Amino acid sequence: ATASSLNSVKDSLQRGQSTIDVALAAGDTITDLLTKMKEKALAASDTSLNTASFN
Amino acid sequence: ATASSLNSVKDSLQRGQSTIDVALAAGDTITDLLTKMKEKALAASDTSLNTASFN
Repeated sequence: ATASSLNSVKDSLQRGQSTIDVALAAGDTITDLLTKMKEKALAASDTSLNTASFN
Repeated sequence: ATASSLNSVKDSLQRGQSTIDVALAAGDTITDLLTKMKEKALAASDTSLNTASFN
């Protein structure tokens, strides 16, 4: 009964790994977007741009 | 007469053996359903399941 009981534990573990995989797949996009936002704020910090490039 | 009386005793013992056999034949099914019920309770305990899987 214990040996047959372990299959649900294995299923829950694979389900948790799949959920973490989806989380990392979203985190890749979130990280590249944060990097592009840092690049935009860094370029915008400069005072040599005119108003149009700032907007 | 005492020797002849024992045939009824053997009949009662065989009757009890048959009744216990029927009880064990039902207990096989009862234990199997109990094991599957334990597996369902294990799967239901997980917090990562959606409402339809729990239902």
